Amino acid sequence: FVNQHLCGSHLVEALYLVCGERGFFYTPKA
Amino acid sequence: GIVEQCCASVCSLYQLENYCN
Ligand SMILES: [Zn+2]
Repeated sequence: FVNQHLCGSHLVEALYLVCGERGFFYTPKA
Repeated sequence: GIVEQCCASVCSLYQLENYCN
């Protein structure tokens, strides 16, 4: 997998890919 | 949070997976 800063929509797309059927939570205030 | 871990810094795949449901 890439080893780099993942931000904004790129971070969300990475989560979508990695998490697969599990889905994910994007909570940037956390 | 994820922004601090993965955007401001860099996340491994394992670290990204902490944000899966
Ligand atoms: Zn971009």
